[PDB]
Amino acid sequence: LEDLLFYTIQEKIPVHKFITALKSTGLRTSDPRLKECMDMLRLTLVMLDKDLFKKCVQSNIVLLTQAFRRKFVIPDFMSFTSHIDELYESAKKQSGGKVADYIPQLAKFSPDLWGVSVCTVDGQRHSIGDTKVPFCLQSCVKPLKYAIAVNDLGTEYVHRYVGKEPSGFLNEDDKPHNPMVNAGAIVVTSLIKQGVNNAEKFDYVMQFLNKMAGNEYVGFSNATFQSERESGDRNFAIGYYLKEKKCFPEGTDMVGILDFYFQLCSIEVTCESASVMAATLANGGFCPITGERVLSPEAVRNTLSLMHSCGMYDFSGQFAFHVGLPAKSGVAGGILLVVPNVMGMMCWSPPLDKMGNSVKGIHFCHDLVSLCNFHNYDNLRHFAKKLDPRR
Amino acid sequence: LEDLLFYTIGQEKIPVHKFITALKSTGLRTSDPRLKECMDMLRLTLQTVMLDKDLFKKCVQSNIVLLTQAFRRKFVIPDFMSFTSHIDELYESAKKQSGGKVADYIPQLAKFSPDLWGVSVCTVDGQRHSIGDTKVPFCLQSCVKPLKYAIAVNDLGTEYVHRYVGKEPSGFLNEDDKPHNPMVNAGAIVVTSLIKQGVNNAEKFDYVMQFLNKMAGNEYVGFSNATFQSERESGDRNFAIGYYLKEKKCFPEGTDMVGILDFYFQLCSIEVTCESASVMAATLANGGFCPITGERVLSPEAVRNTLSLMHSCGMYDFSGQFAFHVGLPAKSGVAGGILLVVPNVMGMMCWSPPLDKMGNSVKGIHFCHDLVSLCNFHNYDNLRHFAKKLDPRR
Amino acid sequence: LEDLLFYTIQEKIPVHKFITALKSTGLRTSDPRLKECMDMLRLTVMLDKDLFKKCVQSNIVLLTQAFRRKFVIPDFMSFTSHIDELYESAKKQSGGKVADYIPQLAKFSPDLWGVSVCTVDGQRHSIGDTKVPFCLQSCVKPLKYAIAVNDLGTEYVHRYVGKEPSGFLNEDDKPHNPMVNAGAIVVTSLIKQGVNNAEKFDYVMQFLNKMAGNEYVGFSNATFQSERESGDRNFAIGYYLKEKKCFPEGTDMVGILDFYFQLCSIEVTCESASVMAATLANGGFCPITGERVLSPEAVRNTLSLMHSCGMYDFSGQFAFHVGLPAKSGVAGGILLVVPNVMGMMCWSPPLDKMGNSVKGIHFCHDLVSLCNFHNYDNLRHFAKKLDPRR
Amino acid sequence: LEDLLFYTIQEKIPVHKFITALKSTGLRTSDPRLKECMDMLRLTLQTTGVMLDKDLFKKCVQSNIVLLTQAFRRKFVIPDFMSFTSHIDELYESAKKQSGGKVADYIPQLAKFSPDLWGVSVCTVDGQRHSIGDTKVPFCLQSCVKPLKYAIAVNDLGTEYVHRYVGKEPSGFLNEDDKPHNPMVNAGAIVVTSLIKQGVNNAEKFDYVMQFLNKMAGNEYVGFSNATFQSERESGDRNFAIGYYLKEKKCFPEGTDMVGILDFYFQLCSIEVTCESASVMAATLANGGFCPITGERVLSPEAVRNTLSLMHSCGMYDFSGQFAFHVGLPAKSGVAGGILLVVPNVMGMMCWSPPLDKMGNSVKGIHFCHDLVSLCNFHNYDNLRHFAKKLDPRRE
Ligand SMILES: N[C@@H](CCC(=O)O)C(=O)O
Ligand SMILES: N[C@@H](CCC(=O)O)C(=O)O
Ligand SMILES: N[C@@H](CCC(=O)O)C(=O)O
Ligand SMILES: N[C@@H](CCC(=O)O)C(=O)O
Repeated sequence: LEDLLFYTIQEKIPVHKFITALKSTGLRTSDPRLKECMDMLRLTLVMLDKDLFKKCVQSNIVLLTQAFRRKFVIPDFMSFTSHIDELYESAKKQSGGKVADYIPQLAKFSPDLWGVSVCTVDGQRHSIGDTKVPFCLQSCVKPLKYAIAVNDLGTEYVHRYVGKEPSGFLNEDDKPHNPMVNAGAIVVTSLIKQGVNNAEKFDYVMQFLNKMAGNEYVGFSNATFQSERESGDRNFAIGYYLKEKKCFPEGTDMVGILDFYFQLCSIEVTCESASVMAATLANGGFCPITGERVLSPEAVRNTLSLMHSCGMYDFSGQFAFHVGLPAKSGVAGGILLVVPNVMGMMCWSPPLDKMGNSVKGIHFCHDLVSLCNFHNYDNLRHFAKKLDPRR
Repeated sequence: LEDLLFYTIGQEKIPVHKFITALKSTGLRTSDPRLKECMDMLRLTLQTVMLDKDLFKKCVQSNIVLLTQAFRRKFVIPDFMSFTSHIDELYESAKKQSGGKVADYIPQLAKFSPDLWGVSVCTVDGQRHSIGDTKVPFCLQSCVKPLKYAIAVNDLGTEYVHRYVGKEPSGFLNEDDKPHNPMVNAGAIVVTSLIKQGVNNAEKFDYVMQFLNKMAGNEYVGFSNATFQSERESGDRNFAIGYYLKEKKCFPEGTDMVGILDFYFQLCSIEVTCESASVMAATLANGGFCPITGERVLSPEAVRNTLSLMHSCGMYDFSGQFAFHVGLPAKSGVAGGILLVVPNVMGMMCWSPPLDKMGNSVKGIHFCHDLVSLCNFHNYDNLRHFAKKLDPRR
Repeated sequence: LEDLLFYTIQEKIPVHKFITALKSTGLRTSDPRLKECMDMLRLTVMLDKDLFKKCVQSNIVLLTQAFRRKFVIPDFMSFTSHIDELYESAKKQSGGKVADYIPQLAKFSPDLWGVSVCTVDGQRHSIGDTKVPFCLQSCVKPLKYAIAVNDLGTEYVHRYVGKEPSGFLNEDDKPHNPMVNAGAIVVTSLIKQGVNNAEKFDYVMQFLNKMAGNEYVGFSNATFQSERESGDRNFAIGYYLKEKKCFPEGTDMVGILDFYFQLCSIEVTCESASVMAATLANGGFCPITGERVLSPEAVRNTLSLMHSCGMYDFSGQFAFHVGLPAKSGVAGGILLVVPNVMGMMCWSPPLDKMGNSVKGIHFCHDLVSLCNFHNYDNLRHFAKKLDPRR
Repeated sequence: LEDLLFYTIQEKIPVHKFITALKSTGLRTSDPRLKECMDMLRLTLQTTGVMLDKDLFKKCVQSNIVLLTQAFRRKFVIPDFMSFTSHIDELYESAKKQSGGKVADYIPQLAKFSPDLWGVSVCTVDGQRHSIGDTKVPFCLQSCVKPLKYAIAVNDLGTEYVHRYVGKEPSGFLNEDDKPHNPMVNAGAIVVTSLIKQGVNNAEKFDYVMQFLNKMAGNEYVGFSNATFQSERESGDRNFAIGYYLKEKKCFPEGTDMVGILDFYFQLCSIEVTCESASVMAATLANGGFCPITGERVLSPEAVRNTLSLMHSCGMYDFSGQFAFHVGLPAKSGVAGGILLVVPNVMGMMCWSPPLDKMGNSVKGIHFCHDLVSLCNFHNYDNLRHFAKKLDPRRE
């Protein structure tokens, strides 16, 4: 079996030929799942006989077979990624929109910063633009923490304190409308890891985002967090209103919960790391790169459902109709995009349109679904003129 | 090729019923339009009970492609009898919910027994199953809303249609002075004004009728005049809407509102059965292609938009919860029918008269929750990791 | 006493001297209450103590009350001069757009402006074009509400309609108030439920006749036809009310809408309409005929709702600033009531953005700005305002 | 002149007889306007008899003759006070039999008041006084202070400025113009609070308002409950939410400390009055800014006009529209169970019972107000010339 891949790649094969063929499939040599194989190549170090090849490739053979036999959701990645660069370049030319000035940290970012990162459910990676520049999740974290809550607590409990539908502060039942709005996000924040101090709660959530991202970059911006606390009049009013209406679980410290809320909003990521988080959501709770199970299918289901209707702010309904993909946006200019069973994505540009969404990101998401059939209600069998990367 | 099949069915001669029996186990019905030539030749040959390589080849030759897929288990649900058995359990479970109230606002709806319950399944490959009362005619009512909206977009395209109507749910008119969506009476009335403009109601009606006939694979589609007359007597609500829409200039130029309402009431009065309606849903799940006729009815654009709205707006006020828990595009009506669509897989019609507080069929809502609970068909369920759920696609 | 009045005026009084003095009191010789006196005068230039008392004796109470300065506004000539100033100041506002939704309304000249005043004591003043007939439109809403309450009582009337502002149906599933189309449509269904539509219309007409002291009241079939031709909003409301069962059982909703349109199509003039207002200000008693048209209950409720609901969307602001119960209509008329003092009809065609007459509103502000007539103004300490009652 | 009066009330007048006649007018011997006359009677009584003669009466009533003349000449707004007084008692006794309602428990201070407490105080525009029930028991103004502090703002700042930050009409937190609907809602009151006495500390603001309330009450009891204030600022989640929202929407004037304003707000709610003291405040409103008993001008006619217009529509909470339609009087209520009632040009009142109904208004107060208008024509839109079964205390 290790020998087949060998012939598939002629008495002896050079390393760079095996590596290039590997990178071709969309995989990265730094992939955690390939670690054992890459450790061996380190020791071996130029030409590989049947024996040496089999020696290094053993542990990781199953994953390597899938890549080379093109079993991945997108068999031809190189062509698909070329399309991604087109859409990226196409969106790059939209200079409209406004960068958030409400805090110095948001205003400091250049409007020209633009990047897109793709991570499939099989771990295939592609990046273009500025994908390595750290930025705060802001509202993009709302789906993530909601997932954590539903994962730990469960659906029945979590929705006792919050609503499952769009709006149009509280609903008929005196619950916030959903987890994707500040009022609802705040309540969700109070549900996580009850009984411990903010430090531990924050360590717990942080560990969780690390799992979703396959231990890729996750960080915290204290500068943003501090300015978030000073300008938080809007959220304080909500916090007091929730407290008054008894929306919080018993024993809750409201003023403290708000600071945790601001902390979570100040969490830093990159297009690349975030795309892995979205891929976990598209992969049913399993981190595509690490293969580990981060979230229960129940949590991922609920989150994608609410990201669908509630994710884009006031542009949600429009977005659900035209784009048909679950997504979440934040004032940093990030858009966390998920294509179920296919991939996950993070688009980042600071300038936002009048509705609070990234101009480029929105332009990119539209073109994406126009090009391929990722639309939730697109038909796999008959898509018309659309392109299916899965074939 | 045809010979390959013949071998799959041991001895030199095949009993004619053996082939038919094995055929049926696929969920396919011998009356299937795509099977006519095979079945015609089969009874003609049977006129002059055994088959041979060259005989079975003579009968199956014309339809060979479909037969192969059926016997090779290439259909979306490869094991139909298993999936079928589950459907019955779900049906049998929902049958035990006797709650709900049959709609009395007109004599026609009130006449129906609370105990009438049935479900029909038509997959994207034309696989068929029914249990309960699937042969009883009933009006679509609001179930027609998505169907006539699909027809509008198909002919007029998206830009034009939604110029007069909204694409989202509602907490009469939205901020743009348009009905919130096609799934509400106001929106449905405007959609009705868009179809087949410039002609009389009789022509418009026939235009939609043939259209529904295609979606149903020429299965039963009918009209209840008794319901139509009652509908137009009791229509104060919809008449109020018509004048408001007229006042707010929500109709295409040269529109007769009173005439549109009449067309509207007729479209609600169009009647079907669980079985024929199941094919309708399947066509929506098939991307616009009628599963049993293999014929193109609606454009992928029209079908997509229709499913998008059935997701959010289809369930009345229970839409938000239905979308969250069930996660399937569906439409409900006062007759107690629920038009259900599982994309890429199948479509159904669940019909019971008794309605809940929301106006949705009690047994239908129950059945849908169980279906998605049992199976991974939920919109955001994962095709790779579904946990405890079942995947009938294997 | 008729002797008394005589010396108040030589051994001989010429009629013109008596006639001039009387007009000065704000009264008209055409006044229905002075009919007997005026009959005698024509039945007879100069006259003595005996001939005077002969003509005057029958009206002596009103005449003595007038000449003794007992009328609500003792000095009318001054007050009249102020009304003219306000009229002239408002005359300079040409902004506003005449209502075009029907031909009849669009025909009216933007420059048509008039003000009529009728006190509770029958004093009359008019300036501008006060003799020109125009449709009451929404100005009739309080009038037909007063009629309803009068006949049916407050308890019955308010099962079908709300008592307060809005900001179609309230929580109770009733129209918010009588001053909005939805409510006026329901109110219209309450009146004379037994008879046919022709008799109903006659009944209201006669009622409006008493209210106007038998002054001009008329009907425009032109407006009525145009009105019913475009009813879509009002038909929309009608069907919604019918569906919500907001009408009294046995009602023909569609027939009612006809009646509704007819009522909006009734014609008045600034002068005749000002009397209608004066009746509302006088507690249901027509100032000039001394007759009792409306119950004090109907008048109280009517003035209450005109206060909050009368001005369309400008009602709240009008109540806060002007502080007078009033009703406005699409024809550009404003039915103004100053309780215990007088009543008025301000008419100019051009509407403002809120649907109220531009000049009319301008006039109402200056009036309350100049005088203490504001609802919550204090009679004792009003500061720099004028009190015409003194 | 003083002689005329002397006769109209033998060759000599017993002092108690003059005192008994004066009290009949509804006036009080404690009337600040009567002090000179009253000091004289006491002094004179020392230097002599118990009996008074022409020359002597001339000595005592000389200074106050004007007011005394109008009292004995039946020229007060209500000529027969004792008949009217007799009626007020009947209404009080009728309303007293309504045992429904729940006393506000949201803080300890309100719950401590017994449900049985019921009282009504009347002060006419001429200073005529009547009280029945418990009118001497102190209680916090609460929302009853809303129109008062708003009047102070309009008096100092005028209408145009004050209403930039607040709406002039009912609701149905912010209106279409992004302002609080009116001064009578917590959101509006909090904004009105920010307008008063800017540039100075809370202790100064509080004193400035306090002395203003003293004028309106004719220097009768005005007090502060710290027990209630502390409880108020612990329970203020609702108002803190509003404050932050107001702060976010830029509703406050420049350089405004919101948390400091909320504290000032709670203090104003905690100010204590009695039915008798408060009734005088209401009468000052009915008198057009003049305190009936002191004859002093507290507020501008403009300030009072606006306040009454808003009390009319916005004063009763959600019962405002119904109240305005039936009762037809400007009024304000508070969680303490007090109702500040004003009859323009006639009198002013304070009705107090702790138990509140579903709408937050005291059952007894509301019941009383209804009977009050049923009996007499005080309705804003009642006619002075024509009323049906109603009686007119202003008529002889
Ligand atoms: N930290 C901000 C982010 C707002 C947003 O991204 O929409 C908040 O929670 O209000
Ligand atoms: N024809 C009925 C259908 C109602 C419904 O199914 O919701 C109507 O327009 O009211
Ligand atoms: N006849 C018009 C009158 C509108 C108005 O006067 O404001 C209607 O009923 O709508
Ligand atoms: N002082 C409390 C209650 C006022 C009241 O409603 O009486 C507040 O401002 O919320």
